[PDB]
Amino acid sequence: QIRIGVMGCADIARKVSRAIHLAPNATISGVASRSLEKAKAFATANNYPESTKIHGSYESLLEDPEIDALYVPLPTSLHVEWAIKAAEKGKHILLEKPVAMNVTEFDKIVDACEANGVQIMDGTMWVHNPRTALLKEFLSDSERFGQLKTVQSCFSFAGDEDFLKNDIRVKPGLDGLGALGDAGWYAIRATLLANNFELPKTVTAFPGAVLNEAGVILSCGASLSWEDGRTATIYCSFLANLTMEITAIGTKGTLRVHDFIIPYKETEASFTTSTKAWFNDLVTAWVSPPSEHTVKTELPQEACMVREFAIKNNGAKPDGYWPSISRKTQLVVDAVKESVDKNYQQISLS
Amino acid sequence: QIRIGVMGCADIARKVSRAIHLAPNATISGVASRSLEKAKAFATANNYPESTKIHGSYESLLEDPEIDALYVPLPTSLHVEWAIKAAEKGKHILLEKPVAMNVTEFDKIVDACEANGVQIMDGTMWVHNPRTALLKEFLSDSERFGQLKTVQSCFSFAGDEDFLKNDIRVKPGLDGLGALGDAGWYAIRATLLANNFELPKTVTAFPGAVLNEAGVILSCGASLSWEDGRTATIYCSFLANLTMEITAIGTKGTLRVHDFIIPYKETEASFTTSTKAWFNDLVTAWVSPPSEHTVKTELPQEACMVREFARLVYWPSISRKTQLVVDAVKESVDKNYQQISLS
Repeated sequence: QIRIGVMGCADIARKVSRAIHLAPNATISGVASRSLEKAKAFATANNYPESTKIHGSYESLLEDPEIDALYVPLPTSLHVEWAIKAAEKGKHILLEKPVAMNVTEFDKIVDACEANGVQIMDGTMWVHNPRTALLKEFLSDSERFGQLKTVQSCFSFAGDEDFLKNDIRVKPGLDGLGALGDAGWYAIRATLLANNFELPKTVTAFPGAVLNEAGVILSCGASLSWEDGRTATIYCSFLANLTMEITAIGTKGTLRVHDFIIPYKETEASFTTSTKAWFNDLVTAWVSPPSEHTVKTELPQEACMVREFAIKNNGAKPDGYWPSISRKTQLVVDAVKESVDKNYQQISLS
Repeated sequence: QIRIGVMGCADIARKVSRAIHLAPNATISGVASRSLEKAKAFATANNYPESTKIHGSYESLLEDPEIDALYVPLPTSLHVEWAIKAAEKGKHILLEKPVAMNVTEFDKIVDACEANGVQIMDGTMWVHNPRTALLKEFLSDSERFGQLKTVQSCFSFAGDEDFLKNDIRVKPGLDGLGALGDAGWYAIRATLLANNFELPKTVTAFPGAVLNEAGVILSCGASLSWEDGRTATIYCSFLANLTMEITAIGTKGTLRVHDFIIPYKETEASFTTSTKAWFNDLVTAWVSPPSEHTVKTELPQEACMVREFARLVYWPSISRKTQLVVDAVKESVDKNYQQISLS
């Protein structure tokens, strides 16, 4: 029933197109490019239904009164103008990660959204995966996991030379946050989720961040601190074999997932779990190796995403949880970027 | 065949006596304690053979001349004394990790081993696991794994109440490097190992280290920078559930170890591997997920350690690198998480 337009014919749109009408309370009703040509091409390539209204401009798609909500895979640096213009037409927004170039810009967006009573949500797929509920459940269990001590997350991939010269992620004027915004993002969200959405008190990047000639981050890392003795580390890179880890350790347990951003298969999600582990009397064996658990997921996680995204009929307020999680993730992103610019200085989040 | 003396009746000597036992080119010959009281009970308790020279001092055992080498499981802070003193009696030392309370001290022990022409080697067991070769080998494959970018390592376990009150690992005067010396050591070692034995250039501790009231580290972490885009992180704790990971990320592959200090079973060791990968076209799945390799270890790693030590007539070098990294880390915490240059 909920009608979605696609603002921008980027590559990530194909996967989300499929999510939109694996639906099943949401549907593709419009697509827009800067070029009618390309929007035309995109719609047929991706088998969009005949009734899909096909726009040759962003402005034009915003203006179409038979679209409830937009999906916006636009470069990061377009978000502040175009998410705002869209809020302003009563479009609800599914905004791609990272949400903006900084938290000031993202506060504008959210304001516009509140102002118009629309829902905003960000592109983060993995948090809607049923596994994620199981992850949060384990981390909340005071006997299987206990009190949290550390969480370590990372995501890296090896961009080919074409990617390193050409992709929007290496360009300061589009996706200008680089590996931090594109991959660090996810490592930050996992550490925030593990920590019951509590912000850290301080952030400090690791020496040795790689920038490209244009000053844009190819790889970097950080520790976060809650001054509790809970801490976390993030790591991300454009220059190293695909790897995507969560490792989280508490007083009574340990949690591992190795495919946390994109599962191995869409059909399943597995995570590994270990509680009060130890050695036999002689330390020649562990008494019990970690347990592996796997969950059937009939509906892919991105489909769960639009699903939950898809008030207009019952008159509720928007759910502030989403923009709120998004602001927190973007704040850590800026602390990290600002610790590097300031030469690896400890950044207070007060 | 090689005649070994246990200087000190440590609970860890119980698994090393078995190491020695099973090591075919070595034999358990002497064992001292500070009281021949417990020396006799340790020897009985641990099924010692008849001919085992039971001594009631460290000195008693340093003069026995039918002993070529000593395993030394003494608290960290006794190393500097008893290790200079075993070498002047011209005995070869299997020294327990951490090697000493700082690198100054360990250089003093190494000198005295050279001066007297003897072999020193710390008791890091795991680097003698057979797994550890095909793995140095997997990380040397500039095609299956490529150029190294980062390596993450940690070790944590959960001290109960007694441990945190009574263990020698929380006493400043005893094993006073705490978690860094007892657990960080292993992570640091994996980090040097993976990087082909090269000191990083700087070391910086993560804010939020936990110290006890005596000022002993119960948890802490750090990053190491080699300044060419290679970095590493290490983490260790006495306050969190058992966890032992190595993760190394190269240009073309990734290696993962989840046991590593102490495998799950002594009779085998596993690790996970992945090279190029990759999603399908719709990023809807992984094109080849990582894969599991197991290796049969007919002989446990502590036993392979003793065998190797039983060399007769590098290790001090690697010991020093890791001790050095330990002190860098510690100096960083004490100087408020400042970066610390390793010359």
